Amino acid sequence: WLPHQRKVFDFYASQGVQYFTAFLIVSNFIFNCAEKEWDPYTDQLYQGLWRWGEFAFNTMFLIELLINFYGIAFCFWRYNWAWNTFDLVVVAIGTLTMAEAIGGNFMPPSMALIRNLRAFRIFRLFKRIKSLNKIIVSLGKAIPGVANAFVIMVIIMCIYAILGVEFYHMTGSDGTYVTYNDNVKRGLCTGDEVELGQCSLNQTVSSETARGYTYGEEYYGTFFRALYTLFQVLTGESWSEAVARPAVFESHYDSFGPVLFYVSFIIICQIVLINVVVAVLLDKMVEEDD
Amino acid sequence: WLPHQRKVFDFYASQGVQYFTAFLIVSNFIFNCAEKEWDPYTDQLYQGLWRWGEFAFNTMFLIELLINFYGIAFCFWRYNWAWNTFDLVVVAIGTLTMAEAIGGNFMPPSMALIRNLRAFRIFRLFKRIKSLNKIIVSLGKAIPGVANAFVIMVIIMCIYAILGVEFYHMTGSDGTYVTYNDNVKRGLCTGDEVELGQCSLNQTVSSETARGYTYGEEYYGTFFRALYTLFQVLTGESWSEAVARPAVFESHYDSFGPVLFYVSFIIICQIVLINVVVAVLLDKMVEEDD
Amino acid sequence: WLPHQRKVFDFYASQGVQYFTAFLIVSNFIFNCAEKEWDPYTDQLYQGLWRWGEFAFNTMFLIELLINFYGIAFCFWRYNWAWNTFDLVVVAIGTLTMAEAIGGNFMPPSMALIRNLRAFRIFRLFKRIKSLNKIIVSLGKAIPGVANAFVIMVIIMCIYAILGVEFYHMTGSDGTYVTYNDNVKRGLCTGDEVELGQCSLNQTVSSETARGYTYGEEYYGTFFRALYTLFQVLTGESWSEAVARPAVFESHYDSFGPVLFYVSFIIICQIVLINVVVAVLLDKMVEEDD
Amino acid sequence: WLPHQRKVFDFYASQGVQYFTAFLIVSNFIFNCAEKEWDPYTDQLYQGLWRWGEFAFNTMFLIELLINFYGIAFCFWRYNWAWNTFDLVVVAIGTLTMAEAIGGNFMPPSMALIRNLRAFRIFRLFKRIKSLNKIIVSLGKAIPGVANAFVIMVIIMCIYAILGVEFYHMTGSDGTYVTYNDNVKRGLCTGDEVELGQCSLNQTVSSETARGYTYGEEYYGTFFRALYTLFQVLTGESWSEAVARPAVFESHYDSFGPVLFYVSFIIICQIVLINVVVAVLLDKMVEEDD
Amino acid sequence: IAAIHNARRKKREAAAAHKA
Repeated sequence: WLPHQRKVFDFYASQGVQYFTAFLIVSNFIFNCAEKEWDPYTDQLYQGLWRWGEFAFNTMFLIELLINFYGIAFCFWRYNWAWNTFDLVVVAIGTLTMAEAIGGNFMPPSMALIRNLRAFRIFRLFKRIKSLNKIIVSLGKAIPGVANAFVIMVIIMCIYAILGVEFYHMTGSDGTYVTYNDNVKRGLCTGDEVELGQCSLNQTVSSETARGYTYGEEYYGTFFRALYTLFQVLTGESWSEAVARPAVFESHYDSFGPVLFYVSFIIICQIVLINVVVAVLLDKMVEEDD
Repeated sequence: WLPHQRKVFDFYASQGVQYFTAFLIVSNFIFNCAEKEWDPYTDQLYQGLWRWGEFAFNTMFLIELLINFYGIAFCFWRYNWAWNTFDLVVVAIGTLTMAEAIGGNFMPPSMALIRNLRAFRIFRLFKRIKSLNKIIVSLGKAIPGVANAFVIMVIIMCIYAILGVEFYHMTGSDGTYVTYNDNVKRGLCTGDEVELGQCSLNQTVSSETARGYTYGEEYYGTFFRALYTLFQVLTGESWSEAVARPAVFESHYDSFGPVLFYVSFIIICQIVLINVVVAVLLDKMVEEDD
Repeated sequence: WLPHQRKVFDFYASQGVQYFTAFLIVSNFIFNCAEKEWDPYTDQLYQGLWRWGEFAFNTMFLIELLINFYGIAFCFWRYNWAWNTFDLVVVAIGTLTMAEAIGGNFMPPSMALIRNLRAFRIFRLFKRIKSLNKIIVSLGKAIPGVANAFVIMVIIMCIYAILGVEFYHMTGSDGTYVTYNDNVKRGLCTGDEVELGQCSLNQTVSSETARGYTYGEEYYGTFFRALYTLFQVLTGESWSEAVARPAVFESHYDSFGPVLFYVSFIIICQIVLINVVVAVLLDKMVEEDD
Repeated sequence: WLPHQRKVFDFYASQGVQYFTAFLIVSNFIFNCAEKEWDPYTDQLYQGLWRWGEFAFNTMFLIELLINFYGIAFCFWRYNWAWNTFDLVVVAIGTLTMAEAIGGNFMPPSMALIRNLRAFRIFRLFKRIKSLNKIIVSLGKAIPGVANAFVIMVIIMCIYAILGVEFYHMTGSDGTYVTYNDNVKRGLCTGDEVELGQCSLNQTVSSETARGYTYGEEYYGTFFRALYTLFQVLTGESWSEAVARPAVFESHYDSFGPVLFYVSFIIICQIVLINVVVAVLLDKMVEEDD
Repeated sequence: IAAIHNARRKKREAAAAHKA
């Protein structure tokens, strides 16, 4: 143990110091938000402003981290290992960023996602305030209860994805698909002219999507495209006017296929499984509350 | 009873053997997923790869099934009848697939959906792991509680489908429908020119849908089309910009008809009935939990 | 009291007779569904089929109703008044329909909605089966608990409708509205050419909707149009890509107006009020369950 | 204390007077709704009708407010301070409106939003009826429980907004983006012609939105645009066909980026956080119920 | 619904614990 270690150790655990560090983290988060709001462009207008702001923030976080570790003899195995190592990693990215700002590009351009970790510094605030810590800890201790129903969901999702790839990966492949009208029975056009050639019971409809793909190739082209499309349907986004209805009305008289496909998928997965997963998640959280 | 039946019977019930079978089922599921991901095309690139992979998987499932039945004297009436018959059906489709791969096409091309059962082999895993078994068993024992509210929902859905077919099956039949502006009273154009012929209070807008049908013919053309459209509205997908609003603004001054139709339908069915059904489902499941 | 009244009274209350009447109601419902499915057209193909099917169904309902009332001395004030009067009204519509089918059109063509009541005959089944009766009775006894939160919802909805009519009823009135690009700062085009005239920071984008109206005139043209649009947003249908975003990006730098409008509306009404109303509804129903 | 103060004080607290005031507030709300329904236009048809209706309503509210304050000696600090000051502010805007209607425009045209407060007069009714008061008071006393989970939500939302601005603010910047087909492997076109130049495994599809902006510039152009787009995704509106899928299929083989982005965002924020916030809100309200 | 349904559950076991 260092001679002046205990004093600084209890100094860092002071409520005022903790609130000052929390204010520093929130100020850094607001600095990042302001950078992305008023100057996110490739040709940045106030460039050194954010550069040196990040420099100062990482320097202050370094000094406060060194204060934190000097009270624990640089050990960080015995006391709050997870938060200390998370702090370590973010300060390390900070030192890496400052070193790059000082002495050129010492890193390949293939690790920008690691530099991106500065946005996750606000997670340090969750240790500063007890209520947010309680909520995130409850979420973490409730996820394992979710796990089983979640894996049931993903199993059923992959089943439906296999079925969808096998059925509709070939749909609208020419780029246009044919739907069949019922004009003569509805009386819009006489039966004589349909045979005679003035009108037809079969219009041709383009299957190309907003992304340029055909319907099958995009929605159910491969297994992972199918799984993503089924996730879209699970959330409930545009499952009919884009995903379901073209396939439903592709089947001239076999329409029961697509309707049963999407109806059973929606009912089982969305209604039953989503509500079950949310129920077990919330149940575990409130059981942890008391 | 066979002489060496008890030994193999307790051998199959070994935890290690059960986990090996579970790994086999999961590996087969991953094999199917990989087949549908990296090579789902009609002109398959690695054709024999999936063919012989399925061959080996069905062979191994056959050997393990024979091990299972030899411990029960090939009886499968007294011990776990449902799981045994499900296993039997899947192996049977597997042996059928191997026989077709070996000695030509012994089946008509009208039973591909029966070959499709290989995707449902992962349901065998649910017997291997106790938690997934608990969840699926609870779902099965909670469905009968759902049944009554579900049939109330479908009764009301069919009522609204009859009403919708009777009302809107004729809507936008020419392919274009007329909505009436209110420009003069809003001051956009003077009242003199509207009578004089420079501007008009009635623009004509197409009713044709993305599927090529008119609005009435597709959404409420027949009773089953109407029921599907009402299911779409029940899930909440695009009920306004595609289903409701053209019918709402078709009525010049009788707009109360469509608005009350869709508003009452949404409120009653979606809100009340969906939440009631989910509540009773989840209530039955958690009552089965403890 | 009639001499042979008690015998027929206890005869109608027989479980077998009740189930036969329930089968009759379900068969009539299926007949209506089949009529709307296989022949809903204006030029009906099998016309007398449905005409005489309805004839026979109304005749049988008349005979069974007369059996019901003869056991209560045609009184129907003292015993099950509500169900008896509902039965009366549906059988009356049935006799009216049969009288029209027999002796011409004795009614003006302005009362087809009264003839439409045949679709609601299935509600008679709810008295036949006890579980459906329990569910509908619980819904009826839980609606008054909903009433207060529902009126709070509609009050807030009308407030937001007044605000929306006052703000956006004039939006996109020319039919096209101008959104402002930020190309120069983003570096897409140099600042010299924008002043010089090669490129512009503003583009005019059409405000006309799928119904032919402008954005303001349709969504918030009048108070009732605004209330309907806010109901659409409350359900969550296309509130952004159609309702919100054009108004949000109409404001060049005053974008906080529309964003705060729709964000506060969605949060308060949809999340808070919808979940509160559903919670109180379900709470009342389950409190009635036990 | 005034000589005749107690009599009028207990007179205003009479149930009949309270119900008359409630009827007055509801009538004013209906008057505003009727004004916005039958005559919201800039060129109002019945102009003096609403002008003098508001005049009379503000006059009556003034007389009743003076009755209220005369019983409390014009003090309004000791007895029901919040409701009294809210009443004060609305009458003040009412007297301001009457003064403007009488003696010209004494206000700059920059304070119409303050005149807009007449729509919020219906909030006075909530004090008249006890049940609505109970519900709004419970909402107010449950909001602080929401606060912590709400700030966690907004923190995560801003994190994802920073990430989205950094990633996709440059997406579809030319106005068109390139998605890559897989036609040769699907058998749609031979591999010879793709190299030879008859067909291409790429297509260029426009990135411009309905608002005239490109995809990146509108959805994630700035931090606040990104936060609004993430709120749209949180509500679940068109997150795939407009927000996610163009970015997902922009990545040729790096598609895991956008899919993981939006999938993790939806799961965590929407499912977990929305359900947690609603659960804690409703829990606090029902804990306040009993 | 699970948000709604669980909230009503919180009252069932709270009532259940009260009697027990």
